[PDB]
Amino acid sequence: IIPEMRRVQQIHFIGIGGAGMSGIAEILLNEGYQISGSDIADGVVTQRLAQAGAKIYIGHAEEHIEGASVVVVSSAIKDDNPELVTSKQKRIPVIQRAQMLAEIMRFRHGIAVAGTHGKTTTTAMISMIYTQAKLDPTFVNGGLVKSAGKNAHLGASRYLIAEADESDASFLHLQPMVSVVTNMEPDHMDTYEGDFEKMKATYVKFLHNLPFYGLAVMCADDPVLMELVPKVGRQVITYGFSEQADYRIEDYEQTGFQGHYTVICPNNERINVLLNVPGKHNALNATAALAVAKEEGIANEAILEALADFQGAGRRFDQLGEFIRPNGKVRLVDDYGHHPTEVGVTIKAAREGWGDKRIVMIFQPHRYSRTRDLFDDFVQVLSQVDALIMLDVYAAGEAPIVGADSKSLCRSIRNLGKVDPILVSDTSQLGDVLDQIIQDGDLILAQGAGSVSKISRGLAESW
Ligand SMILES: CC(=O)N[C@H]1[C@@H](OP(=O)(O)OP(=O)(O)OC[C@H]2O[C@@H](n3ccc(=O)[nH]c3=O)[C@H](O)[C@@H]2O)O[C@H](CO)[C@@H](O)[C@@H]1O[C@H](C)C(=O)N[C@@H](C)C(=O)O
Ligand SMILES: Nc1ncnc2c1ncn2[C@@H]1O[C@H](COP(=O)(O)OP(=O)(O)NP(=O)(O)O)[C@@H](O)[C@H]1O
Ligand SMILES: [Mn+2]
Ligand SMILES: [Mn+2]
Repeated sequence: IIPEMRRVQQIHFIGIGGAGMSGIAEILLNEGYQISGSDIADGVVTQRLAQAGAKIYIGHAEEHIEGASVVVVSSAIKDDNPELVTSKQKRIPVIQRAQMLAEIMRFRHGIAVAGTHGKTTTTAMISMIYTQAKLDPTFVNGGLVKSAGKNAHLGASRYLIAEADESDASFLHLQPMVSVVTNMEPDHMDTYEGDFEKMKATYVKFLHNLPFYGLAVMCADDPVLMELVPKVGRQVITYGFSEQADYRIEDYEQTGFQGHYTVICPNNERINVLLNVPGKHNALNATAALAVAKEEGIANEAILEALADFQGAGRRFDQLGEFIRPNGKVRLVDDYGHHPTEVGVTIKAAREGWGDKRIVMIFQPHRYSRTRDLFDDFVQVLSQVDALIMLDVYAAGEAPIVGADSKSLCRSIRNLGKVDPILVSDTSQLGDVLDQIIQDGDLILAQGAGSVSKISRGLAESW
């Protein structure tokens, strides 16, 4: 094996239950490091880590860092966190989540997946292709890979597939061999001082982390990405529906919640793809995945097998089941989409699978900052469903911003006159409210990045 990180005996994670944090912790646990961590919440993730031998503390206290050789910190952690403050006082190395991810990547063949939307999905897809190819990859995904039942896996090969978060610009730590950029739209704009040009510059800097011989795989259908190509200074391979795409998608058809399409490769090789998840957005994600795999020299059959049986990522167009309600049989689908674009493509994918029956949405806005920044776009997109239940903003640690709450969204949606939303501030009433507005054959989308998935789970179990 590769020698242990020098003098690193115990790695302490502040926010260890995190989607990215937990996977990093699990990789290192399985490499033989002592793992400790704290989290304000105990759930399936922390329980799994504890059962595997991680020392897990619920709630934060300065004593929890005892023994730590290094402290890894989620960007969710406040500056005045007692563990964080004490670590700095005691001069224990304190590093970002992504810096520890970078260390996992350092001596590996890193395939980093960046972009505004679809990172978790694309990472899961590449992970499954490489697994299918018998390449035994390590992966660290920012979400549950359904065919793994977990977010991360330690393989014995040198491959690492990893999701690369731009939200705090922390992906600049990463030194990959191949970098995917799925798309670029304004999100997390506070980090970039509301300046989209600073986000662009940051992604260019990220791509400049590639070695001179490294590969950037970028969506041809994104005009921002295409504008940036001259700045990359590394080989760029593109994918998408665009006539100019190196890996070009043609003849896309969605049947039910499966996609069918052809991909045309740079050497004019034609590959007929069956994708086990719906929507053109997922065809894009899967073509990023196919492009990476083809450029790596992976055979078609492995790519196609993995895509045809792709079970998805948790919470990403995730079918929870069918339920017989007093007013009809309904389908409950959970989706992580939290940016207007994501909500949009999800609605469209649902429409192309359902057809005659209604799309009912339970939407929980994530962040006041995001609601403020993209208010008008949310109003437009949320008006495209047939029935809309609005939940209160999931604060995600943010103080309320005036005019950027669910009541304000409801008022503005109501003004458009396409749908009349019902605000459900008391989620214990959600079941009763739904049952009143449910019709036979409804597809219910539980939509958002916050506690909406927990709420939909509790709703599904009660049903
Ligand atoms: C804050 C941030 O940078 N989070 C990104 C990061 O995930 P990470 O593993 O650091 O944590 P996380 O999944 O956000 O969860 C934070 C964890 O810290 C815990 N927590 C939070 C505050 C605190 O004071 N103490 C504490 O212990 C929470 O209980 C939770 O278990 O890397 C992941 C992979 O790249 C990203 O998916 C993830 O986005 C989160 C999930 C997110 O909510 N993203 C969007 C929707 C957003 O914040 O707007
Ligand atoms: N290529 C895409 N373009 C636009 N929306 C997408 C795309 N792929 C997926 N989505 C939508 O975005 C949601 C989140 O997808 P996901 O793969 O988790 O993106 P992400 O980039 O990992 N998000 P995040 O880590 O929170 O910044 C999905 O549930 C879909 O609603
Ligand atoms: Mn993600
Ligand atoms: Mn994001």
